[PDB]
Amino acid sequence: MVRGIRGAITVNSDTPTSIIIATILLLEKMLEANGIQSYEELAAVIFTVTEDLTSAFPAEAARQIGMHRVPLLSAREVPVPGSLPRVIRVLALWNTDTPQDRVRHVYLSEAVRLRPDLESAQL
Amino acid sequence: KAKIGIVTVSDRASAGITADISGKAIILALNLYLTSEWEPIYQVIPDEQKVIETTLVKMADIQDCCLIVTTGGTGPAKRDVTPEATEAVCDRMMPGFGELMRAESLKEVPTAILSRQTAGLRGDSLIVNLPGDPASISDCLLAVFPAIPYCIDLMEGPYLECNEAMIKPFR
Repeated sequence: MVRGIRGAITVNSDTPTSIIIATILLLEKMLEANGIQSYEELAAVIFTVTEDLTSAFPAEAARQIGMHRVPLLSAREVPVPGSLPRVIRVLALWNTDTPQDRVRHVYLSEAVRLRPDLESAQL
Repeated sequence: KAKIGIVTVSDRASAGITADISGKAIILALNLYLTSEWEPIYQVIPDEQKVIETTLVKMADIQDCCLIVTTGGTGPAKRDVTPEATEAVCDRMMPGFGELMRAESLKEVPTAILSRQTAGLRGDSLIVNLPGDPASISDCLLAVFPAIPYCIDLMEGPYLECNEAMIKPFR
């Protein structure tokens, strides 16, 4: 019994600091929004940077908030033309019985454009 | 033991409606950058000009922190009074801080010329404005912080030790 939590955030320059600050901000907001008390509830956490963010790891930021307990992994989300640039996306996996429609997703900064519209196309 | 003031300016966060976030980012960037012992003095206050004047003055003289940072209240909405409160409490203006940050958030967002950020000195203390967006707080803090340890040293303030990995100070 697991739920997924999507996250997203943008930076304004590809520097180690701005990546780490944006990662911690998004991570800590995602936990607070869902009421995550401890890291023991997380099974694992996954990150995606774009092609243009390279100078530092999302893991290095996640380790400076005590998530050595948490399994981490990162890669590069598809380099799609015209997509929102310099965006870090998070999928944290959460051992919980919470309903799917309850989980708070956290889209921050300029990445709120990626917030799923409730009625978009729906073919 | 050096000291730094962080001030969040927003009626939303001061009333407890929303998490400050913007000030949390300033503290995070300052836990980076700085290798030396440092203590943060941090309050969240509303868009009241006299209330901003007090927290700055209390931090600059009574707390005597060498560097004070503000966030919010720098735009063109009549609410925003953060720059005006800085010009009353400072003897002198450091115009290079606002001019640089306005151009370095500009090559990323063009609606950054709509900012009224500024910076000044209250005797021995250096006060700098930042906006509300955290993503441009790192971009603005990164752009002016190299000169700050040298500036604080010029005012005989505490020596700021910088991290070669996270930032690059010039002396």
